[PDB]
Formats: sequence, structure tokens, C-alpha cells
Amino acid sequence: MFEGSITALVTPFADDRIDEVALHDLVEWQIEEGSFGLVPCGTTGESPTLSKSEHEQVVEITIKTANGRVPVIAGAGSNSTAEAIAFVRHAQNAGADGVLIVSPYYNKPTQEGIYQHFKAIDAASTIPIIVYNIPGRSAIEIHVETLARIFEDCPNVKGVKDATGNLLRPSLERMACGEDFNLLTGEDGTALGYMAHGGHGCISVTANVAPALCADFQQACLNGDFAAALKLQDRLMPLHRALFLETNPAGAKYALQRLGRMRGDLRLPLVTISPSFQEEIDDAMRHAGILL
Amino acid sequence: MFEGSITALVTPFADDRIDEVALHDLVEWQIEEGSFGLVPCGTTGESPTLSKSEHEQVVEITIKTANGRVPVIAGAGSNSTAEAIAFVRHAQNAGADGVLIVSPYYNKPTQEGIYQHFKAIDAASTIPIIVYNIPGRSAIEIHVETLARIFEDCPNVKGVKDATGNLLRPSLERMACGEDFNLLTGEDGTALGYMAHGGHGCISVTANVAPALCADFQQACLNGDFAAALKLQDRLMPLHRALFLETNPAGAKYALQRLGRMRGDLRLPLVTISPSFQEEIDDAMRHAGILL
Amino acid sequence: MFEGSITALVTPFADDRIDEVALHDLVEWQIEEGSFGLVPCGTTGESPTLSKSEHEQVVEITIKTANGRVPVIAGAGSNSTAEAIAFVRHAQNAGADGVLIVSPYYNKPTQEGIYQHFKAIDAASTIPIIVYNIPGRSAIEIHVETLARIFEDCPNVKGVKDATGNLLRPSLERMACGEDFNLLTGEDGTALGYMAHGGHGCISVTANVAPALCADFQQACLNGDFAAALKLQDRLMPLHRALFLETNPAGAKYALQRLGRMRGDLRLPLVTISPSFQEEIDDAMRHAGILL
Amino acid sequence: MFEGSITALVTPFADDRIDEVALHDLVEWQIEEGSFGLVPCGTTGESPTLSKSEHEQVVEITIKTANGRVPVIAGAGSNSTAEAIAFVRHAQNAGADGVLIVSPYYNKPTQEGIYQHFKAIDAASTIPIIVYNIPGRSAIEIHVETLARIFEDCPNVKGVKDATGNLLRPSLERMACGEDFNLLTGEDGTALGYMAHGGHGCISVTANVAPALCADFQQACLNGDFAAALKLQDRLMPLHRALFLETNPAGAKYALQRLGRMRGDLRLPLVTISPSFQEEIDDAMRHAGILL
Repeated sequence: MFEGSITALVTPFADDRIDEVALHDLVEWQIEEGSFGLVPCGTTGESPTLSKSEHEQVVEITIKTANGRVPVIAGAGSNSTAEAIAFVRHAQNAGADGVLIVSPYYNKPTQEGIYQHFKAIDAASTIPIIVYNIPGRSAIEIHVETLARIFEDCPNVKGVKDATGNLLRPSLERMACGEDFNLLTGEDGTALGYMAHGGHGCISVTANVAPALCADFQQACLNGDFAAALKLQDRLMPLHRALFLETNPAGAKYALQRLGRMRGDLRLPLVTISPSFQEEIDDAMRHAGILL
Repeated sequence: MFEGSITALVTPFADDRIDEVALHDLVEWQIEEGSFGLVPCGTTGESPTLSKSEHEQVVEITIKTANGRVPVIAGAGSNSTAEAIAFVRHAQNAGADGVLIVSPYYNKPTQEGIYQHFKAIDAASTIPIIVYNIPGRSAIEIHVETLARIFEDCPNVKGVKDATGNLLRPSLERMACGEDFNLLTGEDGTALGYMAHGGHGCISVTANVAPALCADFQQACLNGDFAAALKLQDRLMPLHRALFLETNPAGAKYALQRLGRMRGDLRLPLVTISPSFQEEIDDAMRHAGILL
Repeated sequence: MFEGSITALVTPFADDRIDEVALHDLVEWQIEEGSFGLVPCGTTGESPTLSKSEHEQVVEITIKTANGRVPVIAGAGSNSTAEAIAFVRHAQNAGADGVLIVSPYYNKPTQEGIYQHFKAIDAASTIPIIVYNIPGRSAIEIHVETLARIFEDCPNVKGVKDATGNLLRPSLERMACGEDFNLLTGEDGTALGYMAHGGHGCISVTANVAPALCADFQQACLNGDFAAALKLQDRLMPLHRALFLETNPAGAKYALQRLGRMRGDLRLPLVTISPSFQEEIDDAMRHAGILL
Repeated sequence: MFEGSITALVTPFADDRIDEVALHDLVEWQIEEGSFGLVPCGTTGESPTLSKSEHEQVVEITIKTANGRVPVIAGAGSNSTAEAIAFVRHAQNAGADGVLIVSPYYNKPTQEGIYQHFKAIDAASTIPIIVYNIPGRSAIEIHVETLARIFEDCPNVKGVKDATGNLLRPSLERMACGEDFNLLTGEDGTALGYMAHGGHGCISVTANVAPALCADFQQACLNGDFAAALKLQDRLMPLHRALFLETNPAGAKYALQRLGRMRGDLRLPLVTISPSFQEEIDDAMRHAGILL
């Protein structure tokens, strides 16, 4: 199974193009810093504003740079089943260790619809699928029973990236699906409590800016050392909330730009985080020890 | 100014391709039945599962078939501002009378980002822009001030397709945006109250199956004859209700298939409406006198 | 049948006691201004902070002052069925024309529990019962079937005070519950659309400050003259909007205090409306011609 | 500070009266089983359907039976500030170790309102106050800053009973309020993750039926032994969800009645849990080892 701090990579842009060098450097630093894995082209990587070819470039750059040192789980979802499949076919042919498929957004399929969506994607897949359940953005939910049915009927579906904010979920999924079900969290601020519930790791936003600390936090939870994990939460909380002041990845890109690791370029409809929030992010990093 | 019953056309499929003959006969029948305008490739037209080439063919076939008889407002939204500009450019170049731009879905942009979204689109447009405010699918809202500011700074933005279900909106918008603001409803079952609050029409789902009755309903509303509009509500409510028993357009396609105007084919993640719901739709059409 | 502008009376306080002189003059002025009916001790009458003895005095003073000129529908709800029966018994024994029973709040009963709630109250009643469906405060809903079932099995249940903000409701209720079902709105800003969908009136908050204009609005609606009703909306919307800038009845009490009809005294946990909002209310009253 | 498994006592009824003997026995068994504390007259104890005198009897019976062996935190909230104070004055004069004050429900006070509510209650209090934040029932929220302001300005306010379902809360409160802030959870199913976040205990529903296991679970979390806690969660999850199948305390009373510890009598508008759910609760207890 996948575990620990798995970074949901921000996608650096420069001159309206993918910043190849900044991305390679981001991935390398991410690995030498301790990340257990990478997720290129997720929501944090601004997948919605990426072109088909850019998405492919980012997945491939990430796969070639990681060079098998850590798992690479390519974001390959869509609210169109046929397109999710095209993305999944590219990911696996590119050497990806797995894919992250979000629940169809906007068109609000029924549970049977969501079921058939993943069954079709599972069929065209040859790698691990992690179901990305985030009702807050997709405007639809994946019921525990539906999730359980998908896990049971789709050999490639191995787990979930839970972003419901409902902590009964990891426990209810441990019941519906066994202990062999891969439980990953999609939200940093509550990863502490998610791990206590039997979670395996977190596809992280904060790890983009504080990779080493997030790695230690995760490793601390994996070692069952929740006291250390708490102290780490104490150090990382200001950043966890500051990174979400407005809409992610606006804060993560400001943070990484403030660190001189990329330009802070965001693509419309997203815009640069508000200035007062930029200060809060600064003090948040100073508090974590990231910013001098 | 757009008004009356503007049909949000369902996109007929056959053998995994656009059913062009069915699409043509739908637009035609729709026009001879009295519809005030057509909206090809909206959410009811399953735009999310349409290839970019299919999107274009559907818009063009509708425009060519309409032959200037009724306005054609092309769906051209996207959660990528760059992509939205591409749909708008194509549409206006194809002869569309305007465009339906939904608020960016899933990526949850701030209010300033939404404002910049529409300002960037307005700069690339040469045709009327209607803002599709539907929080329940986009997982984001467009505050009245934001909407008023967009109307003020964007010369091509002429109105809204309100799908909030909050009837204070048209009143609040009449205040913030003058009476020259084009008010259209996105929901059939509450169009009656919307028109009473000063609405100008409705971009309809029900108009797909009962074009004649809906057009009359709107005409009553427009003539201020709300007594007749209510009588029509009594006749259409069962259908308005049944068409939404599961996620739209599953219900409308079942109905048009039952009426023999196309195949009920839907694309994943969407699935055919449940059988007990098919019966309710049958009874609603019989009640509306659409079926014998 | 209840109809028109039924004022949900604010409860005037002075020196931590009911201001009886102010209450009497409010009911009187309200009646000579044209209000169709009065609802003492509703949520706008701060029933939650009223002692049981104060509740009774307010109901009785309103009834005595009304002197049979307009119907008096007494607030008698509670999240305790036993307590609701006590309020209803007192009310009818005091000469109330009916009772306003809110859905049980906070304790979130199932639909069967709500049904039994109203069935137990209907058995103790001898006067008309109106069901106050307001999900936003009660944190619970009354499905249409449940509401229809209550209407069917409870001879004293005559209608609803809809405060869902879902305009499909009156239409769906017209279907499930015949046209003999008394439809009243709980929200002023959407009364216009409610009446167009077949509503019979509105249990108003705005009618407290502009009894004359609201009564006219309702009369227009009732006469099917929606053109005039819209014109009145234009005149009342600013006020409908300002009266709800913060939690009601904070806005209405500020307005009636500014008009010199009572003290602005509110009981904790409720506090006086913010100063910038007081100004917006002032401007709204000036716009509605209520203030010079 | 308060910690561990603090039971939110169900209130046994018999012949429409408080079942004095069943309650005494419940409290004794609760103590000999390992409970770290008792909360008489909370939501689980059906405070909404209790009379002023019954509430007082239950608090006093609980205080006399506990006989100082464990803390007794009397539920003393209301959406009326004056009444919360009356309840708090009785609790402390009765020998209570603290009180549980819910955020005002139904009347939706503003944050300043909620602030003044607790400031007034704090003033009339001489014992610890735990703020019960449960937006799901109260239909209002207590912002972190508001909570922090209340903690800082009210010497008697020592902590919170968090029932938001938002795990960022314990971490954000650890930041706003220090480590001296008493963090108690209001929801059993996510207590595991709450403790990982620095939680001190849980005012429990499940502890009513499985007091010893909930005690061990809590003690396990207090000892920082999250591996054991997980195994305990594994054993207790079926009961945690089964106890909330319908509306609490309907399942808790069925469970305790199934154990022969009281009659399952519930007060309207609440009703007995559905039969199929009674079976699920049975198997849930058999799974936990409670039921033979």
C-alpha cells in the first residue's frame, strides 16, 4: 500500500508555459526532503487549467525525475468517464505507479453512475486506482457502500483519498472494506486524527512547502508515536490553515515562490492570494522554521 | 434581451456518436412548437461528456437548423478561463447569438477570480454573455455585488441564468443591476415565482419534452396573466417534478425516448433513470396531456 | 382560510418586561393599517426568550386588542410535544383563531416523530393548525409526503408557513395536498414568487414596519395583479433585504424603535443590529417612503 | 481538566415520570464500569422534553448517586440566556462540578450575541463551563475567534464539547486557546482522531451502553496507546454507527432496554428506533461483546 506524506505537486508556470526546470527541481527537492510519494496533476497541481499536452508533460517530467525512487500517482480524473480512461491509459503507459480519480464533478452522477464510472476506468487500467472523494468540490458524494462495492468489484481500485472532513469515514470504511483498504487523507489539518483512525498516509498540500516536517509528522504517525505527531501538528498548524486562507493552491504557490523555488503564476479563474494573507503565510512558515 | 421558454437542448446520441438526424428534428420541432430560443451544449446537453469536436458540431447544427428563427445561446463555460474563451470564440464565429457561461466549477475560485474569469471572456467576446450561477453543481457562489460588478465592467455581459433556488436573487439583482439586467431562471419548477419577481424567461429542461406547453406558460407570465400561468403549473408540475427524480438530463432523455424523438443513450458517469421513475415520468406526461 | 399580510408581531420590551402599552398600540396601528391577521409570539416575537407567563400575556393582549377584527394565530410551537399541547390549549382557551406550530427544533426527530408530534397536538386542539416548516432554524425538514400525511390524518391541520426558500414546495404541496391546503410564506423577500405559485399569503416580518405597503402588496397578489405587486417589490425589497442584515428580529425592532413605536430592547442571546446596518434600514425605509 | 469517557446520560422514563431507580442504577453501574464522568440532562438525556422540575431531579439524583466519585457536569443550556443562568444556578447549588452550555439553538444569535450569552452565564456561575458547539442541531456556529474571546474573557469557561465534525477545530483551538483549553469531543465515532489532535476526552453516547470498553478506549488514548485504541475502535465502530441509525438517544435507549437496564420509553417528538435498526444494534453489541 501507499503511505506517509504523498505530495500533491503544485504545477509551476512560467511565461504561460509549464516551468520544466522549476518542476524538476520541485520533484528532486521533494524527494531529498523525505516525501514518500508524488501526485502530479492533482487539484493542487491545477489540473483544471492544464491542457491535455501539459498534463502529459507534467506526469512524464514527474515520472522521469522521480526515477522510481518513490511512487508516482498521476491525477487522471474527469467528470467524463471516457476522458478519465484516456488519462489513465497515458499514466500507466508513462510508467506511473497509480492514478488518482476524483468523483465526477459538476454533472452529479447517481451512485450507480459513480459505480459504473470506476468500473469502466478499472477495466482500462493496469495500475492502482485511488478514489478521490471530495464532496466539497465535486458537489456529489460517494457513499460508503458504493465505495465498498467499487473496491470489491474492481481489482485495481486499492483505496481512497478522503477529503470529506467526516472522520467516521476511515472507521466506517475499515468496516465495509477490510484493513487491506488503502486509507489516504486529502486534508492536512486533520491528518493527525485520520491516522489515529487507521489511516495510511496523506496526499498533501502542505508537503509542497514543508516536505521534511510533513515527512517526520507522517513517519511519527506510522511509528504510532502520536505524542511527537502532536508536537509536529503544533508546529505545522499555522501553515495548514494559512495555506488554505483563500483557495488552494494559491497559498502553496505564494509560499513556494516566497522560497525562491518557482514563479507564483496561477491560471485563471484562480488568482494570487490576498496580500494580508501573504503575511500570515510568511509568519506561518517562520513559525514552522521554514522561513528565516 | 432574451425571454420566454429557451430550451436547454438535450444532446441525442446513437452508437456513441451525436445523433445528427435526431438533433436536427429536435431543434426543428422545438421551433415549430413555439420555443423562444435554444441553448445547445448546456449542462442538459451533457456538455461535460462532449468532445470538443462534438461540442462544435452540436452548436453548428443547432444554429444552421434554427436559421435565425429563434436566438441560439451556445453553452461555452469551463472551469478554465482559457478554455471558455475558446468556446466563445468558436460560438460567435459560428453565428451564435450569445453564450451561456457557467461559474467555474470544482476549482472554487474566489470572487475576484470569478470576476477576472468573466472579464477575460468579455474581452474575447463580440456576442452577449449570460452568467450561469448554479452553486449546487459548481460548489461556488457568485455574490450579488460580484455579479453587479461584472455586469458593470463587462459590456457583453447582459444577464444571468439563476439556478440558486433563492428567490430573493432576482429582486436583489433588480436593485444592484438595473431592470435592464436580463433575468432568466435555470429551474423549471420555480419559474412561476421567478417571473413574478421580474424574471424575463427560463432556460428550460422541461421545454425539451413539452415545448408547446412551456412556451405558453412563459407567454402567460410575460403577459402578466399569472392566473393562466398557475393553471399551467398545475398541468406541468408533475412533469417538472418527475424530470428531476434523478440527475438531469437522465429524466428528459427517457421522456424524449418514450416519445420516440431519440434514443435514451446517456454517457457515463450518467446512467439511465430508475424504472419506477420512468413510470412517474410516463404518468406526468399523460397528466400534461403529452402522452395518451 | 388565512390570507394576505399576516404580521408576525415583534414583542416590545421595556425594563426587562413586556411593554404592554407599546404592544397594544402596535396591534391597533397594525389593524388600522390594513394587516390581514396577527401572529403573536412567533419567532419574530422572540418566543424563545419569553417566560410562559409572558407568552400568555402577549397572546391575550393581542386577542383582546384585535377584538375579532382580524384573525389572531398564536405561536404555540415547541420541541416538546407536551409543551406544544400546553401552548395550544391556552391559546384556544384565550380565543385564538388558530396556532402556528413550528417543526421540533434542535432535537431532530425522524419524520414519523414529527408526524406523531402534530397528531398529538391535533388531538388536543379545537382550532386551526398551521405547520411552520423552517429547516434553517430547526435543523430538520418536513418532507412533502409527511406534510401531506399530517394534513390528511389531522382535521385541525389546515396549512403551512413555508420558510424553506424552495419554491417547488407550494407547487408540490398543491399536488400532494389539494388546493384546499392553506399556503403561507415565512419569507417576505420571496412572497411575490410564492403567490405566483399559488400561495395564499405571508406571515410577515416586514409587515411590522410597513403594515400598509405589505397589505397592499398582498392584495395585489391576491387580485392576480402581479404587475402592481412587482412595482411594490421594487419599493419594499431594500427593506426586505435590510431587515435581515443580521438575525431577525434585530432589524425590525431597530426600525420600529427608529419610528418611535417601541424601544429597541432585545433579549440575550440576541443583540442590537450593527450600526452600519441601522443606516441601511434607515435608507430602506426612506426608499419605501416610510421615513422622510 | 476533565478527561476520558464522560457519559452523556440517557434519562430513563417510566409511567411518564423520571425512572428514579433505573437512573440511580444507571449511574452506579456507569461508575463501577469505569466512566470518568457523567453529564446528566444533555441532549442524549432528552433535556428538551424534560420539565424544569424533572431536569432538577435528574441533576440532583445524579449528583447524590455519584457522591463525588466522578465529576458531574450538568447540562444547563438554553436558547434563552436568562434560563441558562437559572439552570446553572441550580446546578452549582446542587453540588455540580460543572455545566454544559450549548450554543443558542433555533434563534440563531450573531457571534456577538453568542459572546454576550456566555459572558452573562459566566458571571452568574461559580463552576466550570464547557461550551457545547454543535452547529448540526443549533443551526448556528461558534467561530474559533469567538470561542477564543469567550475563553479569555470568562474565567469560568474552561473548554468545549466539540460536535462540529471538523477535525481542524481541536488543532485551531489549540492555537487560539492554549493547551490549558479543555478539549472534549461530542462525537464517539471520531473520538479516536480527536484524541490524536490533542483531545482530552469525550462526552459520550456509546458509553451509555458500553461504559467499560469506552473507558478502556479513552484510557488507551490518554496513555498515548493509539494502536490499542484502534483495536478498540475496531470493536466499537458497529455500535457507534448503529447507535445513530436514526436519532439519538433512540438507539441508546433501545440498547439499554435490550440489556434490561431501563424501559425504552422516549418522549415525543422522538419515537422508538425502527425494528430493522434494533437488529443492527443487537449485532453491534454482540460484536462488541456486550450482548451474548
